[PDB]
Parts: sequence; C-alpha cells; structure tokens
Amino acid sequence: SVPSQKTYQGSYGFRLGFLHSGTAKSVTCTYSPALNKLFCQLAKTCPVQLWVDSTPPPGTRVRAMAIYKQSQHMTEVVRRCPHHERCSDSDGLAPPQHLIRVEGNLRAEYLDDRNTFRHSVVVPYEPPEVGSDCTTIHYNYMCYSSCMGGMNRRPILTIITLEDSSGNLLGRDSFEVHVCACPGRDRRTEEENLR
Ligand SMILES: [Zn+2]
Repeated sequence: SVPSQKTYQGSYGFRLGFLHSGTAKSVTCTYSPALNKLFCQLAKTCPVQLWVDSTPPPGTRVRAMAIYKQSQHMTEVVRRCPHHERCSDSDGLAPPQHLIRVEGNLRAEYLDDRNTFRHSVVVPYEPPEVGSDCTTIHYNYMCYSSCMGGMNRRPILTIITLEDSSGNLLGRDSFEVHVCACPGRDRRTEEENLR
C-alpha cells in the first residue's frame, strides 16, 4: 500500500508552518512556498511548525513519514542507504535505518510498521507555550537525496499526520524534501526554473 498524502485540516484546523530562512549560500534549511518543498543539509535541524485553530485532546500525537514522490516508486519503503544505516550515528533512540529523526524529544517513538514495513517517528502533540502561537518540532533527515542504494536521487515527500491516541487520523499535511549540500542555491535554482 501507499500512505495517503491528501491535505486535511480536520476538526482542529491543523496545518504546517515553516520559518523564512532565505536562500543565502550558507543556509542549512530553507522552505520554498512556491514549490511546497523543503531544502536542507544532511542531519541539520529542520524546524517545522504545527498550527491549529483549537487545541486537540490530550494524547493527540504527531507522526512524520517519508514516501517517494514518484508513483513508480511509491510502494518502496523510504530508508537510509547501505552506508548511512551502518555509520553508527544513532542518538540512542532512532533506529539507524530511519531517515527521519526528531531532535530533543525523549518521548519520540520510532515505528517500524509490522504490516507495511514503513518507518515513522511520532511524538506527543504539545500545545503552544506561553508567548507562542504554534508548536515546533525539530526534524533531521539522515541521508542525502543522492545517496546510492537509498533515495538514489528520487524525490521524497514527508507526510505529517495529527493522530488521536489510537492512531486514527485527525489532520494531515505534507511537503517535498530535498536533502543537499547547498539548500540556498538549490532553492533559488528551482524557483528560477519555475519562473
Ligand atoms: Zn545515505
């Protein structure tokens, strides 16, 4: 099967948000609204905001999962390449095979679907704290889009789902990701190409 990627705000008005990091050559993570695409460096922090119109129930969770963007690759589980899954860079919680990790959250759970074999990382949804209007999760992508034996230059999508305590769907959003050496340059190049 293939996880759905349909945008769904649901009852709580759930949707993602991204910082405005610009496209300077040195930027490590930058988001393109025009392409709905995040460009980032290997294993660098990717701040992703969670916005809702109303606070969901206690026990609500947020899951991140990568899938190949191209239909001809959709059924293939997105995983780290043969090199990176063996480079011993685990943080003591993320299995080394997982492409997406969550930083600084001891309650992060890493799932290997016994049915689909797909990987995902889920954390408890936390309401925004005093002074903030949104909640931010910091993700890391652990392979380059170009890694041989892994993504092998195939574009991927990250699907973020708001789930209830049983894993049922409350909301969904998604964005394309390109893990590269120079996000700033790549984003400028791709948006130019789009122009
Ligand atoms: Zn890799």
